[PDB]
Amino acid sequence: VVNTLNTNLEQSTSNIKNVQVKHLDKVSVRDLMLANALLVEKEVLKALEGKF
Amino acid sequence: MRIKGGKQTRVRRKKWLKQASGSFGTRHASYKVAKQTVIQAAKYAYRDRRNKKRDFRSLWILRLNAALREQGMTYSVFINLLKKHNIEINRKVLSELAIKEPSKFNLIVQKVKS
Amino acid sequence: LNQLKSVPKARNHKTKTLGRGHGSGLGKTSGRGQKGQKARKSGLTRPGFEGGQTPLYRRLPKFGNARKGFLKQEWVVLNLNKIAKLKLDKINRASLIEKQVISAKSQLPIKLIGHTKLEKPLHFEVHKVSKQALKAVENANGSVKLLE
Amino acid sequence: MKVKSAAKKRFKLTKSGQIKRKHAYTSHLAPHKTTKQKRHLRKQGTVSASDFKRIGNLI
RNA sequence: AGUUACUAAGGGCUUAUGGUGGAUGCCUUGGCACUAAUAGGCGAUGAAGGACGUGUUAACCUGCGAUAAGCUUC
RNA sequence: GUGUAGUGGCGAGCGAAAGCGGAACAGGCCAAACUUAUCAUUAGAUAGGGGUUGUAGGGCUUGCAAUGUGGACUUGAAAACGAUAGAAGAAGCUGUUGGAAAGCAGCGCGCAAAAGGGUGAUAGCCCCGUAUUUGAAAUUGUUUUCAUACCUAGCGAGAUCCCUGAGUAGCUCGGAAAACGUUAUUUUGAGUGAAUCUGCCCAGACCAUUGGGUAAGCCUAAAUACUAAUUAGUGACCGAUAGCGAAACAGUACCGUGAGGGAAAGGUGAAAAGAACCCAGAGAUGGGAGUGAAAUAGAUUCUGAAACCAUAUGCCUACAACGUGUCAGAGCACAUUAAUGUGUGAUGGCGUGCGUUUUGAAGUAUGAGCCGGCGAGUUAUGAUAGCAAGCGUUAGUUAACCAGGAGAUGGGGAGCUGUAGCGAAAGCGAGUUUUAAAAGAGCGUUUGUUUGUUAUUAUAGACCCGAAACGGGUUGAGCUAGUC
RNA sequence: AGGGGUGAAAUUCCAAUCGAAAUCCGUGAUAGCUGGUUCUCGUCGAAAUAGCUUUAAGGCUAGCGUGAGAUCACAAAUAAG
RNA sequence: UUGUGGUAGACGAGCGUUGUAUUGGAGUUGAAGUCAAAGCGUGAGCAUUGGUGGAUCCAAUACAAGUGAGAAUGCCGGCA
RNA sequence: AAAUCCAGGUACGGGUGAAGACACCCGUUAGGCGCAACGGGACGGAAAGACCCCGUGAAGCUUUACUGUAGCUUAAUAUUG
Repeated sequence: VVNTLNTNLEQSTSNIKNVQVKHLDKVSVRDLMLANALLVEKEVLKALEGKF
Repeated sequence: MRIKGGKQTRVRRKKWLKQASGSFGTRHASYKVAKQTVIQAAKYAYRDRRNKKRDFRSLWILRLNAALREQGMTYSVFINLLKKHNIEINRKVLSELAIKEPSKFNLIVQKVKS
Repeated sequence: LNQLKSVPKARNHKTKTLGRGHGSGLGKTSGRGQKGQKARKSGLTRPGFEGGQTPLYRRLPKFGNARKGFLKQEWVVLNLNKIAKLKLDKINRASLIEKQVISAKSQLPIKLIGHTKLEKPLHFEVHKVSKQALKAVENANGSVKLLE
Repeated sequence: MKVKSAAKKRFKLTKSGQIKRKHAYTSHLAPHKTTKQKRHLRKQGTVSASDFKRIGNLI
């Protein structure tokens, strides 16, 4: 879960089916609970606070 | 998506065919005739599961009355002696088996005369 | 949860499939009986069609319209009952476009209405009022200006 | 689905679920009746529960 | 009177085998529906569509057209 | 907006125009006063300029202010994006099973490519290819830039001097689009027939008043509907009685003179290694042998179920009146989804098929030869009711559309439901209508909304199969009849 | 050449069928009437009555089922007086 | 305690089929199918093994249906 | 080679019953299986019936049945004094 979509994650992680990357405004509940493991950048942790 | 009914039809038809065996002519090949035969046989067995006990009770009465007449006492008198006094809980079938073991039903006979 | 045990709180009803079951489940042709128009295809007679007798809507007179081609010169009403429970004062159009009570892209005349004593001082601006509303707003020392 | 105009003209709805109507024989050729009939048929009227169910799904 | 060796011309039941008949299951050189674009006509310099013909390779299909399963340029 | 205003044997049924939210958003050009040339300028005709309209404007005569800006627009060049062939493009061994390893186990490695496909069984590294980087002689499409063009320009002062679209509109009788079944509006088959803008009509008859735009000439991209075709891809679509009728040498064979109708028929194997050769028979052929992991892999070519036809193990029947079985039951044969065993059933007890429609069916009521396959209650929109959830006490809520994996979701309050009703309406309002009467009576005396599913239902062929027919277009005189 | 032809004229023929040809389309034409409508166990369980009807094989409402809710002794049945 | 005859119907409770989304598992040590077998079931169904087969299926949870054949004087193919 | 065919191993009398029974009840009689003739039945085979009656069905024809219209006729009007 990245907020800037840097090329470090865009270029790579496109080959492994098990894991992938997604922006905050594109994720879904089904996708969220299909993971069983997640990593979130702290930068969005304030924004998600505001919108509930 | 078009859905076939392959296995289920075959399995149910084979099971219903297997449910009956020992029929005459082409009553065991066709599914339809087999189902008809199973239905008729099941209804007949349903009525038999009561008619057999009725007929067996009648046969037991007959075979008790045979020995009773041989001894010289009527069946009705014997049951009256069992019921009126000398209270005994003895099934009408059990007394028949006592006839195949001599001196037992004869003992009952010599007892009821008191 | 996870996508292997998701089940709601017992919300899965039963359907009426009218194509299977000669003597089991539902009937062989349910809700249709036998030997009838309701059972034949393209049936389902018209709701107003009673068949033989004159229809009910044709046996009674009609109510006309004294305003041909009009419903009414509609104006928005404002009841004194519910507004008091709403935390507002100095009521105008702009006040009523705040809490999503009146339209914000069109204008219609406003008429104050109702009868209920007020406990907070308010002032109203509408085109039409009522005598009971007048005394109710005068009790709480309220004021209303007749606006064209 | 399409509410019949023949039904929309002669039946006006009412709060809590009801309809209003005018009786028959009122505004037509009826000099052969008593004044009691004339002033009784003047008032508005309502339909039976069965007819209410019949009309409700149609409106 | 009767129990009763031998009986089956033939047939009946169960089981197993062989043939007939291609249901079922697998996949498929293909079908349909749309998405994204392009493109939305050809034609008197002879169209589309056809007939006829062209082989070391008959016959069929295909391509081609008295230069006939094709020729020339880049 | 809304299933609203209404329209209609005021039945069926039909159904807007406003406004708003949006997709995109450019307006220009002739004729008509005057004016220039040539038409013996009696020309009325051909051309020249100007003028293109109502916050009325143009024409006549004088004044400045500027070469402004736009194109829907003529031709050259440039730039970039591409398109029609492409190229380059990483990474593995050992062992077991097995005919075959690519599987399975041990240790590896690359990955912007663990999208796909084939390779002797189920390959990230065996191969093609996939990401990515990149390539064009010629034919071309697109936008941008410059110049070549074409056309294109603001504000005034006098003054009712002239001009602003003719069989033109209305009018009368009959016809058509408008939601209206012909009414304002528009059109026209037949007659009738003005105004010079100061005037003309419009606001569902009509006049007056009020306001609006100027009718009887022309052109115009933009959002929009479609897909035979090209290119790529996708599909909780078919997998060979299905799906295009045609997975194929199908619009073929065939049917009928024609128009037209019209099928069915794919699978050897890893690779033909397709059976050398021997035997029996004039021969197909079969049996051996041979190849192959396997001839139930043999060219009738994946598997071959059931009806069907025979064979065999065991048992039973030739004094027998039977919807053919059911429960006991003798002998015999055996020994088993290990079970108080099965198969056969000489005898006794009992005896009327299956769906259908019918008051009532074993029927002298019908439907079925059997087996196998296919083969009938859905969907779109709206309604009502039940079940369950979100949401909240001035609520709930999105439609289209924009943003994106031909994804939810965000943006989107337009509108709708309920928040006060009564009355036909004016109108009034916790009251309203009838009312002489606030009497009496009727209706009010606030008490929710979008959803998922289920049941019925309104329109669409609307559970399934089945007519004699109607209308529109085509093809038949070769048979026969008539005529030449 | 078909809401047509021909007819010494019988409703005769018009490609074996002619009281109006065949063929394609509207056309999944309509069908109150035929027939058929397939998984399975559980709970309850009716009618063939009245009225109306260009209605008599049909269609509605009521009576007569079923499911959910309400009615607490005033309610409805079973007894006697 | 009342009970548990029953069409059309009303209502409730469930199996099974194909595919999809996680979730594991099985599979050349022989899966699907198929036949046979003297099993498990309150029901559609579910199993275990043996011969044939040489490539994919099974389980626990929901989802979506061209979803479940005895008749239709039916249709196809084959055979009395 | 065929129509048909719920399968069937398919006797009779009396009575019976959806009203005339190969099967129902009661008695009777009859070895199993072919052959060749004969039609008694199995309301046999052949066609959802053309001595009907319902369909608020079709088709064709008829007249003082309705509404029309082709065509015929008369008038006004335009071409047109």
